[PDB]
Amino acid sequence: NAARWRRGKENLEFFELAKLLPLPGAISSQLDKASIVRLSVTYLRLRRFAALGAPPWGEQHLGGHILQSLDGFVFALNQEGKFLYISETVSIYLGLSQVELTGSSVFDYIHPGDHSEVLEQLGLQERSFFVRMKSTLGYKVIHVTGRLRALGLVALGHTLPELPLHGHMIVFRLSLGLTILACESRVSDHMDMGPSELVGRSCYQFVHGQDATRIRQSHLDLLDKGQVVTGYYRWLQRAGGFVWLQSVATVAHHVLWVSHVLSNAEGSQTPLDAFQLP
Amino acid sequence: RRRRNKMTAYITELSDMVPTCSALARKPDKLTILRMAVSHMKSLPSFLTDQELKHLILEAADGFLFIVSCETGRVVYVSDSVTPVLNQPQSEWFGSTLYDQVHPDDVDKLREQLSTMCMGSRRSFICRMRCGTRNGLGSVKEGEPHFVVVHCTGYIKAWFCLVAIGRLQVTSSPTEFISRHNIEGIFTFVDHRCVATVGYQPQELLGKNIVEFCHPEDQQLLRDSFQQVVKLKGQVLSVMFRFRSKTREWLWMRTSSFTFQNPYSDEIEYIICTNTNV
Repeated sequence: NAARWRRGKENLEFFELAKLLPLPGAISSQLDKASIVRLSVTYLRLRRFAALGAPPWGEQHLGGHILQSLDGFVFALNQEGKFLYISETVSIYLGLSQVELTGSSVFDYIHPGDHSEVLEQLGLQERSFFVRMKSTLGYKVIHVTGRLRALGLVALGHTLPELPLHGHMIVFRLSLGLTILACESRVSDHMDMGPSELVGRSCYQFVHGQDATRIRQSHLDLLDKGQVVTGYYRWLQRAGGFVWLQSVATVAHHVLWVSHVLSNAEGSQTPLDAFQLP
Repeated sequence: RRRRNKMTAYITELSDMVPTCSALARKPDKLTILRMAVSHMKSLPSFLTDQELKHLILEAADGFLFIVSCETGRVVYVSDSVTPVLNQPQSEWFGSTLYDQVHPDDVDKLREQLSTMCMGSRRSFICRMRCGTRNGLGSVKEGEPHFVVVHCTGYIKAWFCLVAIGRLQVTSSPTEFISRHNIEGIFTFVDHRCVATVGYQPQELLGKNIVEFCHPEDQQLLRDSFQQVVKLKGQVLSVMFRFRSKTREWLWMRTSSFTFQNPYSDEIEYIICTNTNV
């Protein structure tokens, strides 16, 4: 009977705590007690986390433009792995709620078995890995790129990668071993080879020798998780030299290899490979 | 049940994150913890201020917000984050042209974006950008200007202009020289560093066998080691031998090499040597 009054005062307080969260009225108002406390805690924790790190964090239309300008979501983990922040835009790509993830362990949303590798990346100083995350739109391959701090990750998640090609990007169709099956005739706008002189050979023949090992690791991740993004690598040209590419690749038991052309030819005098002679 | 002990576990940690409430010997009642949190937060676009968000994008992937006009290319807005990312002063970037700030060869692509394509239409492109008072697309030249590879994502939004993030994707850019051989030991690729390492030009090695450049006392070891790295599958095997430079001097040379196995078909693409001077 006194418990009723005590709980009434507690409820009133929960209402207040909900009002003060940095959320829209319409969202915070519809929260339950447990989640009001969770968001309150991790939000104070977030304040602490941005306090640390250099600099301390801090035309006013800016943040809206930043968030809707990224093709992915932005997030910050603590040393444990709990989300201290995730941008509402996660809903665009994974359909998870920002309100649902905030305060939660990232591993509750990573495909298990990528758990080991993710645990390795946080240390449990740049980071860059591919991981499967829970999507409800039954996983999505998410490219994470960010920084570790020596104790918490700050990073961007981008879904991979409908098919809008533009001018400076050639499509390849490759086997699962990266031999060239088909090539856009457009390749000749950026390279010396035509689709006649490329089909039948393996991309490993065209990767500059210094990038063979990086491309290989990317090929591993491609067979492992189904999508991959290479680093900037060099593709050797028929005379000499190479053109720089970055490539996004997805499996369909065949491989789609979208190469953004990053530069014109470089050092085209000196040949490097056998196929560049005579 | 498991829900109530869970919330008390929330509430106590809330007492820890509330200052006026943690600096107590005895933890107060739930109602007072709530009350204290409510006033604490009362003494203080979601979770993060626009400033905070700007600095987070900066920490996460070296990103800065900029706005350009879709026909002239005039930088109508640039974040101050452009200084840590590009080492451009804000004033040099503001009002300048985007076409003047990108690399001479990347202008055509920058012009095929931003040309006339509705409102809220998206743009995404990679293009190099001048640093001024660090490069990331191949070995840095000598006394030339630095150009970092910048990843632009954005949307179209009139008073017609492009709202974008440029962000750096550093984990992509990459005394000795790499080479490739067939299983018989035949040079089928030589990176250019070989000129500076053993004086020769890549084609002056291509097509010949490595043992031909090998001191006669050492040739039997080198033949043996090659036949060995073939039997070793992936694993690396190193050997030191004497290499006849183009100055006809013998250089002691530690080459570690391994057989490069296609991550799908597992066939041998070639043998990757990393030849070093000791």
